[PDB]
Amino acid sequence: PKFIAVKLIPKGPFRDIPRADTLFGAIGNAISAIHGQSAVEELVDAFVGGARISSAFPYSGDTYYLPKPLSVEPALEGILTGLDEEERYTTAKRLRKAKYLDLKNFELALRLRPFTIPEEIPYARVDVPRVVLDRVTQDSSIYFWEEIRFREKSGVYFLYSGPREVFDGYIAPAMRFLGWGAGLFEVEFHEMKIDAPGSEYSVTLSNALPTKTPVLWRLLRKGGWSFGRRKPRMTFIAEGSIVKNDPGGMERLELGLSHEVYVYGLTFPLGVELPEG
Amino acid sequence: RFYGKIVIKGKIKAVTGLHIGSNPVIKDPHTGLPYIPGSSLKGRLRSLFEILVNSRLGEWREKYPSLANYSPGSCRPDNQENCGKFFNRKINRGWIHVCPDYETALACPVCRLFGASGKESNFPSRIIVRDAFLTKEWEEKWRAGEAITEAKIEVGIDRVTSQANPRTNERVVAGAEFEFEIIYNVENTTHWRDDIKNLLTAMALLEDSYLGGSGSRGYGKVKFIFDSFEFRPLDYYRTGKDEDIVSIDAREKSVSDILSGFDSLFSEVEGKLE
Amino acid sequence: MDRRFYGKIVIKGKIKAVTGLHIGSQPVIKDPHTGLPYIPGSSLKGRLRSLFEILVNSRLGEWREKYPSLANYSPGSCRPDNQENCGKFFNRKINRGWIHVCPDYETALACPVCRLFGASGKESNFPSRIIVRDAFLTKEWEEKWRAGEAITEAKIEVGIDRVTSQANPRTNERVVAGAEFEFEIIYNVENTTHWRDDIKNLLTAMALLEDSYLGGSGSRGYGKVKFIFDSFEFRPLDYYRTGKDEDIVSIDAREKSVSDILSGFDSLFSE
Amino acid sequence: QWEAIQPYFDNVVREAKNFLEWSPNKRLANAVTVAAYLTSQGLKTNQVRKILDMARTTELKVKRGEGDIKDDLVKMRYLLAYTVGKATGQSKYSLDAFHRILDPMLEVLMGSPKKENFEKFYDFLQAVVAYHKF
RNA sequence: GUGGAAAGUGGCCCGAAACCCUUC
Repeated sequence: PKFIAVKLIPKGPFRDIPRADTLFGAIGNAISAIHGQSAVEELVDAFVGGARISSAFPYSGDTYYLPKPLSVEPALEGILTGLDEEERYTTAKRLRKAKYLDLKNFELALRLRPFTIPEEIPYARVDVPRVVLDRVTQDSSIYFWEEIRFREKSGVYFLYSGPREVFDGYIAPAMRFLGWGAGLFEVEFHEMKIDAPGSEYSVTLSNALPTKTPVLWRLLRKGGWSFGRRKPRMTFIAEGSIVKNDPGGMERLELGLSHEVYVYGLTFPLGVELPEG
Repeated sequence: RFYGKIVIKGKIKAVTGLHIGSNPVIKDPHTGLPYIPGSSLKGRLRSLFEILVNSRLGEWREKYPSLANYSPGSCRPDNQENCGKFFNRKINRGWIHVCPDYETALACPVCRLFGASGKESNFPSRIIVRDAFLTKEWEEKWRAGEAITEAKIEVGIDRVTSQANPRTNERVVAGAEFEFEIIYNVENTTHWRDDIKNLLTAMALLEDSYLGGSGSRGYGKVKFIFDSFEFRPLDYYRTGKDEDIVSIDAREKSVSDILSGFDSLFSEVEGKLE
Repeated sequence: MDRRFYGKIVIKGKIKAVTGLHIGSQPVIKDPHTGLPYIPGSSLKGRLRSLFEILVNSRLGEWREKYPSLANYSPGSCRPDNQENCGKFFNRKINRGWIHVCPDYETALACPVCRLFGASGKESNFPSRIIVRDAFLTKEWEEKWRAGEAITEAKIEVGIDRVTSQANPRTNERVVAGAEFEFEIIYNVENTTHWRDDIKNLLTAMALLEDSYLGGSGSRGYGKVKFIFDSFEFRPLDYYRTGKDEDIVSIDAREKSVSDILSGFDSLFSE
Repeated sequence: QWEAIQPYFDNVVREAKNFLEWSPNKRLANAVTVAAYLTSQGLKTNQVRKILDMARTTELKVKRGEGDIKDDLVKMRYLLAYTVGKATGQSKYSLDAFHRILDPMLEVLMGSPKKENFEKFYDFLQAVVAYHKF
């Protein structure tokens, strides 16, 4: 699968890594700003109904990090038999701090091969103690509101498995529209390749709202105000688990506004052969 | 609608350094460099502007019609929100200006240029103050050492013992351009001229008052040398090969840029206007 | 309770100090890159404020109704009674010393020092209304330092007491006598009746600082600052909002003996 | 007190007069011993303090003041021999140890060298100074 | 159709007190 990538060069801090559905909210407000009111995601319904967004990590250089094939957590001891008998604790590096992996340690982090964890993670989840001021006098009020902070050459990217006509018609104009300060944003398109074996059961690469089909999956809970009235909790699968008993978990219509907000969660496959389960 | 995103890009020279604190130390994110957080720039840029319209509320009063039910004051004597003095918003100790409804804050000249919230209001700030991040002269200056910060010691001198006490400050080195930027949404095209004139007014309140921490004794005295007024109307995003305004750059003094060349800069953007 | 400014009268400084100047740090005080002498604002503001409040300490007996919140104090000192408020015109334990700080707003709004150099403390903290720029060495002495003819020459003292003089010396490195320090000073103007009795209240302090010293060991020289003014001009809100290259400019002929241009303060002035 | 390895370390610096394209530990590993000999003799600071001010001023002239130190380097070179001539008895017997390093260094290093070339000497100039007290 | 929308790490503070570059 020759799915292209979109690398977002930041210029400073982000609030959070955009969680693979908040982009589809932000894409929605972008195509609500441009193109009038009816070329918005109602018109892009059948176009994201065959093409996916599915966010992922920063890169820290050019090494495009990828989250985890979560089908190595059951039989991790079946993977690492080649190590010496002090391999447990490397499993704890590959279970508990199992966050993100290089591509070369992702084409073989699945397919039952001994991957290696990276450590050059471009995170500074720092605790910026912001504003304290009254217009006339003192104010004490240390309210924290922490944010994320990047490395010198790093940046988020995400993927796009779709036809390039639909990409350059909605999302690729929108990815330069996005560029309080934390919206620092420079867009640079790219292509990418993933080896991705046979498609029995494999990764979603997004946050996921499945169609009732649970296989080995971290649960998530995503809020989001999204023009005022607080969106519900909308239980999600986290970044990168394995629901491939024919997915296609549709986007969920909500209530609260004049026009409906409808939340992403539809996923796109990859290739994994998982051991058992 | 949206016909927007004006980019004011520039460089801010701290003639006597900055002390945007966090020994008090400057904000230092990931490389050891300092930086002006865009929060502090927007915040001081609204305190100066809000006190300007606090003085000038009773006389504008027809332009910006929602700023008429105020009759200046702070609501700290009568400890309640929504009191018609000028500004309520009791956060934890402070009292700032936020209009408590969207329909009012389409017209309050401070509030419609930095937004409104509270209960059932939700006005977006119409501006994006990017944090300024140490332009590439002083980055390469920093690589060979050059001591980008400066530990500065003050004292509390007494008068009956004449004793003293160390109160170190560690401010940024006097003279450092910071790669300053401003992004502004240009919704409601009839508001826009007075709006960016008001933002330039608030920026012109700087260079004559303190940014950054323990001012009024030094530590402020910044200078905007902003180069490129740009525009991104509706075709920079659907396309972007060409067709955007680039204004004059070199020696644009902000106390002279405000109107003495601004209408010679406004009328090119009147050429697009849509 | 209102700040409510319209104003910012500015004076463009030019403190050509004669007979030395020794401001200290960790030796003169240039921490930034262009190694130099400079006067760092706060050493001018604090030497203004302490001298002005020493004047107000002796002259409170006759103002005493004008600036009415001054009348809550005594001309004594809070040195014996070590409580942070005592009822005398000295309070506010910083770490071991004492400075004048009105711990309220409305008592600081009338106090003739604290309305011009700012309060602090519990819930009050008045903004200082004066802005004291860091006085950097002028372009003339910068050009006359690039060409040799060095500035900041050293000077050695000794501690030759009334014993067998084996006096341990100590270098000082003062600034050379004659150094235009390109000073600037801004005063925020609020609510005009609160105004004319402020800069006239301010300059007297500077006049006392013209008689006294600033910067270090001033009991043995090291002062004589000679504030030869340059601008005395005023920058109203009528052009911070609309900058038409206009301003209300006074005259900077030599100096004022005691407020000779008190009449020219109000030349084109309504605010 | 003084032993001949220390003037032979000075002689390594003076006969191996080239330190400019050498390792940054070749400076410090000798600069202790140099200063050790320079603190084996008296060498109190206040007559050396005239030299260091000429270094720091030319160091600021390096930090975006000019292209190089062309004419002002002579008075750096002159004032060493001037202090040698002024030094009498308990000093000229001793201060020549500080003198025998900076002249053969700055001889070819008045080749109008780069600011990155002179900085390797100014770091040695600073490097001698603290081990007077250590 | 963005875990959102409004939110200056701020207010106050002299690097000050004293010291013959001089004796044997």
